[PDB]
Amino acid sequence: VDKYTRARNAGGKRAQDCMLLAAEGDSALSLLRTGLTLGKSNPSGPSFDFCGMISLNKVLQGIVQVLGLDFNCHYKTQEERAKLRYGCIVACVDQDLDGCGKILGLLLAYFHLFWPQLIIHGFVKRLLTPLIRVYEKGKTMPVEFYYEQEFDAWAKKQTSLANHTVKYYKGLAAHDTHEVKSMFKHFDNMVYTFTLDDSAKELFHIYFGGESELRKRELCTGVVPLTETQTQSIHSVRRIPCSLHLQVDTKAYKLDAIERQIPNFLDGMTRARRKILAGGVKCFASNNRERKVFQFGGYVADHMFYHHGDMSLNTSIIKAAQYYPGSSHLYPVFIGIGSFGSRHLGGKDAGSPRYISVQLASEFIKTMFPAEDSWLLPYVFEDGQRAEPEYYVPVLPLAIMEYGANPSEGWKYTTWARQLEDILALVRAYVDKDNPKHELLHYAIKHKITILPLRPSNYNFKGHLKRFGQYYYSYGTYVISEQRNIITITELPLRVPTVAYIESIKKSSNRMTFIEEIIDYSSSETIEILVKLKPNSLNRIVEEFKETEEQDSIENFLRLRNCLHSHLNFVKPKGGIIEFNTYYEILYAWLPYRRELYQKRLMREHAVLKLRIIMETAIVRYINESAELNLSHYEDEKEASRILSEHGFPPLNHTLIISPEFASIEELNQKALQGCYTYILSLQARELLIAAKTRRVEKIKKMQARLDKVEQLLQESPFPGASVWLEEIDAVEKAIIKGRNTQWKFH
Amino acid sequence: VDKYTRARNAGGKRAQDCMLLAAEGDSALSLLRTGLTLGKSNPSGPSFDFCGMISLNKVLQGIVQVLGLDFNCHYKTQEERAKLRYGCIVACVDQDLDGCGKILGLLLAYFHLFWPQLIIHGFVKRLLTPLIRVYEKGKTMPVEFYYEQEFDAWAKKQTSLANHTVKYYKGLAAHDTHEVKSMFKHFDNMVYTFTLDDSAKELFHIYFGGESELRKRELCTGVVPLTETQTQSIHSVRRIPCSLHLQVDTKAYKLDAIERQIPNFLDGMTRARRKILAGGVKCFASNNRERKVFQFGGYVADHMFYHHGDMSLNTSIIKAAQYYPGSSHLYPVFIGIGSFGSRHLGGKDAGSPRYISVQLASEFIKTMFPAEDSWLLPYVFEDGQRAEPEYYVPVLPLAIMEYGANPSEGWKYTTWARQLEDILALVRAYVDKDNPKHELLHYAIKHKITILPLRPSNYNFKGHLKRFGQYYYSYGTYVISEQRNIITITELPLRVPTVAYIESIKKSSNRMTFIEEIIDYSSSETIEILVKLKPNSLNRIVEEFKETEEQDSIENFLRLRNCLHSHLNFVKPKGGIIEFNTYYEILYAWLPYRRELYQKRLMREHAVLKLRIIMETAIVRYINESAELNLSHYEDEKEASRILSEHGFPPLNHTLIISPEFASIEELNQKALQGCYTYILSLQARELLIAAKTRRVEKIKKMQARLDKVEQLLQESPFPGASVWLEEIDAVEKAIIKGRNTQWKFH
Repeated sequence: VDKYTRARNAGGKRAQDCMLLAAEGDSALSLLRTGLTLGKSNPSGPSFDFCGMISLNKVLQGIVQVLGLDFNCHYKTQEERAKLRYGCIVACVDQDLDGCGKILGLLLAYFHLFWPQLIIHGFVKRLLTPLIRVYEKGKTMPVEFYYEQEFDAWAKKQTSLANHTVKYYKGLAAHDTHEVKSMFKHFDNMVYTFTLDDSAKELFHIYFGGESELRKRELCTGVVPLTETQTQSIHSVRRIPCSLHLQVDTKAYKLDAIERQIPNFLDGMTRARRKILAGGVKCFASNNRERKVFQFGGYVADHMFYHHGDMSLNTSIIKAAQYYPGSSHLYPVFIGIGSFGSRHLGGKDAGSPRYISVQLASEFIKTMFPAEDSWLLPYVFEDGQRAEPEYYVPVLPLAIMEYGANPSEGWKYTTWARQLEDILALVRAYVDKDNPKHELLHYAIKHKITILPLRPSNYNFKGHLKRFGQYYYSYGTYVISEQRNIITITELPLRVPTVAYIESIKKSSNRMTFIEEIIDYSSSETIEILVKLKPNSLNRIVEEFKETEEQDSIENFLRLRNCLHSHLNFVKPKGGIIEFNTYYEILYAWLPYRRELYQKRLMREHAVLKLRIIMETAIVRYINESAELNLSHYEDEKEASRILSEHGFPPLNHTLIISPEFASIEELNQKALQGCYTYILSLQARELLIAAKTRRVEKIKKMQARLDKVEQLLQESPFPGASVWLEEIDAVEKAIIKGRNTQWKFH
Repeated sequence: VDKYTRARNAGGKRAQDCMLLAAEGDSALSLLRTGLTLGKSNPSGPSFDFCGMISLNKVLQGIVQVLGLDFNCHYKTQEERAKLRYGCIVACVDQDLDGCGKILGLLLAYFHLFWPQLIIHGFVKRLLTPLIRVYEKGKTMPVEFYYEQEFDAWAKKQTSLANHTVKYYKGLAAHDTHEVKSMFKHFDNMVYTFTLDDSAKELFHIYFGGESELRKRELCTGVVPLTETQTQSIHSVRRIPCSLHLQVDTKAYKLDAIERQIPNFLDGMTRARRKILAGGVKCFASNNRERKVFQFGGYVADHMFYHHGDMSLNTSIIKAAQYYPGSSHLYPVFIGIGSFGSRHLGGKDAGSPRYISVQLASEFIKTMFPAEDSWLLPYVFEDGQRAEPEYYVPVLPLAIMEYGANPSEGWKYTTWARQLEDILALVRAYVDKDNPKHELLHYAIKHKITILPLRPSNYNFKGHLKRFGQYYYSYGTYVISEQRNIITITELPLRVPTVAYIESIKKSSNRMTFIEEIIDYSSSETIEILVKLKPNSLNRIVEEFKETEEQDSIENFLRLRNCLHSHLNFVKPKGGIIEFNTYYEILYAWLPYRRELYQKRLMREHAVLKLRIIMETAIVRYINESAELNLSHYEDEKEASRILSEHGFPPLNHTLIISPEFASIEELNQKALQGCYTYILSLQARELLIAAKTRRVEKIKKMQARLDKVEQLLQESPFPGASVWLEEIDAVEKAIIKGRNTQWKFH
């Protein structure tokens, strides 16, 4: 067997004392080799005298061959087990979702399917490695945690983490050489044994069986973290229940795989698209200069922790910067500068990422996603670093205002964008206090009924939308020239590529008996396809493809019909998969999430406003009293701070009060008043002038007026921030109108 | 033909008036479609009434089929040409090296090989597009340049470029929609015609023929830019000579392809490795925190314009961060944190980029590549943005101090690292004024002779190096255990992977007749391979593989011999390929480049030192006179600057004097004294204290002493900066020793 290293006693008298270390890949094999050949010191550590290696179907067949297993045996007796060359198999896979959730889960499912008795009595093991290590400055022995719950619980009891650094080891390749030495020093303590319980059989049949309905039922709930009692139990007994592993790690892997293709219902974007939007907001905030697609993709991968390859990242950026009839985004995030694709090839004809550049639609992004509300969203922490937020809460329900189509592993996601006017009317009726049927909409939301209609978006569509039964249909347009005996196709159904449509028409021989030649003469936006028919066939086409009520004979001939199928599957904010029936439900579910955000916005802005008022008042007082103070007479920082303290100047946190980027209201109240005199001692010479003093006084008056206005808005009815919500809705509508007027190029 | 659109009159009465637009790809096809269907305005513009499209072997066969060409025809008469369906073929390729240098060159070579008369009388055309566009703030009509020489010449005559923005269009996908409209408005003016001259046949046979020696001769010189007279001629006559295109664009493409695999002799790194090193220096300058491989690759692609895929970038970063016996880098740039690879698989067993992290070797990089010398190197400008420098000039000849092996398109590059001690001795003898045979080394350099020897690096090699004839050989080590009848391999030849060696031994049946089993029991660094022989074969092995003077019988048996072949092919600083014979020549060629850099360093530091002395003197004067000035009494910035001017304070450029990042000596002398009073008006309140004043006075005294020392160093013999060079050599040696002592992990 290739990439297999045997031991001295494998298959010998003490073969039962041997071990087989199943490595995930080449890096795992290198780590195992480094650990095993380490036996020049600490002789108690493992070596090749009893431990072999193997790399992880042909792979499972090889593992069976090295293990000397028999497919016709059940291994219910010790004598039957004695024929095995190795006493146990240990899987050395990484702690990430792809390694321990997929490969280890597949190995466990295979062993349970073929030899359950080996798992029951104990034959399959895994090598737990320290997931998180905390290093103390000056201390040589780190604090090692095997689960994130342990690290979190330990951190809650720590006074301060300033002198502590946290390193996450989710992969076997992330362990340094000295850490590998330390791990293989205690190797005998870090290997656990799998145990099969009663619920484990059912859990295995749910995750790895052919029963898709049970899998969909199981994936409807988020990941359940291991309880502290369970963590203590597994650490004490040195045994992993198979059911617990399947319920935690495999479920997390499956939910992460599904989450990549199915977006949240609050913002209508997946994790990758959320990362891209956050990176675009961060990059183009200072200056909205054009940046190339590969450069911006590198920036996103650097800042928002986008570990996937550059191909998918560049494709997603291009798709987010695309704007053409039938595109996925009716309101794309980025302004495309160059050739980003055409409707004929479905956007796949975009230019190379090295040539096309991307620019952020500042007027649309700054209004739809307010910058002041970005500090209140829950953020995703990747290895201790703050990545993109868990979900965006835009001013309007972006999940239903844009086209979407993404298949999944069993699930289907397909949405057709609703009309902007109807959504705006519904949201305004919900928000506006004095507006017809405003209380009626509240009653409708309370009793889950619909009053105002939602219609599919007819923009960028030179056709007519018709409803029949409970489904929507989009029709194309055609003209007939009897003189030349041709049919000119002027518009295709919604989201139908021109090249794909032509190929589908050509691939049908029956239609080809009547069609002589098809030429694509369409523009970039306008469709013009000339179909030449054979002599004396138009009457035959009408006779064969009989005209029906649903579609005309020509429409049946040319496949000028589309079905607006809608599968409203989305991801809940706290994990899991949620299924909606109508877009009304998505709107009514998204409304409270945004309604609750304005109150937090207003309270945080009130507290921060008080803090800025205090600081600017103190600064203006120092500006007025600088001549009396004569700060240059004092020697160092300590004496200056002391004399500033004698004059009653309050000590404030300069860094946090000015920039409370992610501080809560309680944090602001408890910490912002425990700083130093930097706010005075760091004032520049140009700020001592009368012009700067007058500007600061005017700013203080404006902040006081804004504080009073914030109090009034907090006292507003029905909910705080209703008028602010209406103003933001109007701004978003104006930005969308300006974008649509200028081909989504704000010039 | 797939992806082909015909015209109305193609093959008709006016078929000679038709055109065939050969597009490079899907983006070129989209641009051509947008331009052709644009004919709703400006009817003089081209349309589908006379212009068709086609996408660019099967491709050439398709082009021939649409053109209706005959392989048995020469097309020497107009009547023969009249049978053609299209009057001419126009290649729509991008202006970059890969598009117009490779695809267009290949098409021209094909047409010249098969139908030269079509090129001679005129049948192959190309579509020139504006490469560079300059936009004036407030002006609607940009200034379009088709070559970089035109833009450079226009820029030399401009007073200031602050109000001008420069956009480079090297790809067809980089043209915006309005720019595409403007281009197709003048389409009839922007299409040129290819002409075949006498030297064009020879140039075609050199570039596309089978004569590799002529290609190597041609690639020995850098790219020759088009002369201004030639540019005016081609713009006036609307004709591109084939010889000029081959000599410029194809030569540039070939030189860029070769340059990617062959490094410069001044620093021993290719363009990608130079970009990676510059990005690492820029990223880890502020803080040397660990960063993941994919994150750092994204940062490099964002900052240093690394347009290649993330796979190659991550592989190169991993290779630059690798450290193991037989690795490419004896002194790797980055400190590898994790599993970056082992000698058994040649470094291909590295972990995933998502898990392993990279850290910059600050102590080695800051000493080998001085930060003060990074401002004087010539930099590469990518689309107007300053990318990595053209070449690095380290303290020591890094090109010959590290292993290297990179094949090329006809060329071979393979270097074996020389001993550090011998190189240090030679460089010190060159630099040190009072050192034995110092003048002797100068005479040797003058007359191109060798005095002190260079030997291959024996570090990290548990074997003996022997020289026979003019070649070097590396021998492995083995032991024989007659009791067990086995041979234990303890060390492999230089740069020989363990797995590859084992597979090569196994693949030889003759050696396998004597070998029963081979097991790999080697450590991460130490090799231990046990080879079991069949009974009574050791004497047979000795008898068959006869012992010779060069290698022992066992060494011939196990292939424990390597040949230290050296191909010293490098890239000149100003383009081209240079071939050396011995490492002595590389050292003697690299020495003057570094010798000349110290003088520029010293002069620039002298001028900058004078400027800092002036600014700090003025600042200290203002600190002393602040109480008298009473700056708070004046209203705005203008009045404060005026009163500061009355007191005789000099106006200096605060931004440039403090940070002259890329200003030459003449620029420093001419511009640094034409600023404002920001250096005084931006002083913080904490800087007015007596402690800050004392610190500034001490800094002024230190700067005066350093200015005197810089004058003394400029007056040094034999060349300025000799003592500084010796100090930097000692620092580099100490850093290398510290790295080698700590496994290249500076802890």
